[PDB]
Amino acid sequence: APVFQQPHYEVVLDEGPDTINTSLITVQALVTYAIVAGNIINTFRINKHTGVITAAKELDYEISHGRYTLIVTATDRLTSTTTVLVNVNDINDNVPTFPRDYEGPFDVTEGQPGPRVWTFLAHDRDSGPNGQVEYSVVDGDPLGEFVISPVEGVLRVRKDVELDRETIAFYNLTICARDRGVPPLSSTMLVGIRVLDIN
Ligand SMILES: [Ca+2]
Ligand SMILES: [Ca+2]
Ligand SMILES: [Ca+2]
Repeated sequence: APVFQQPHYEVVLDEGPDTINTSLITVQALVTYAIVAGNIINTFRINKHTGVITAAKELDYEISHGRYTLIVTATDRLTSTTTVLVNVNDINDNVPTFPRDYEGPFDVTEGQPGPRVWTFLAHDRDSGPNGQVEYSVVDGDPLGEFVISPVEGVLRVRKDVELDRETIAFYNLTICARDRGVPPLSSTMLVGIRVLDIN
């Protein structure tokens, strides 16, 4: 019955398109080699003779949550088993994404201080800082009457500010979502605000 040289095998790599068709690791027992489980969307290939595990597809932190766990067999017909942990580091490869490019119209009454508009949320598929999102208003607020809370994405008129329909009747605000990855990724959406008469 064949003896695996290591009790478990392990490697740590950055996810990304540079991983396609690279040799990750070679397992050895003392004889033919297979991956029998943990091979997510056929990411991996084993050389049946040489025992080298190659990435057929891009290593992806978002599919693996940072670790692929492969069950490998060695057979001559007696069989023995091990595990191959392919540990993956997260890179900033997902843009913070709003589900719609435009939402509107959101009604707001003139003549009242600090009314709420609505909450916007961009999703980021990355983890850690790479997945954390900061919100801002980057256009369409020429008098500085609005704020979006930078973590919670709540758009409101500033506390001690009242709108006035005759001054400005409609706003189209560009909202920016920026992640805390290096380099950072961002996207924008458009918010349509209609200002209502105090009747
Ligand atoms: Ca990825
Ligand atoms: Ca990532
Ligand atoms: Ca990101």
